[PDB]
Amino acid sequence: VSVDPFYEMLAARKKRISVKKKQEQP
Repeated sequence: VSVDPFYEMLAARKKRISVKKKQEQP
């Protein structure tokens, strides 16, 4: 059940992309 909400994360690389880290200033 905990892997379900993590599927879109591990599977879709959009996760690390939508990260607030990238939203910050370089």
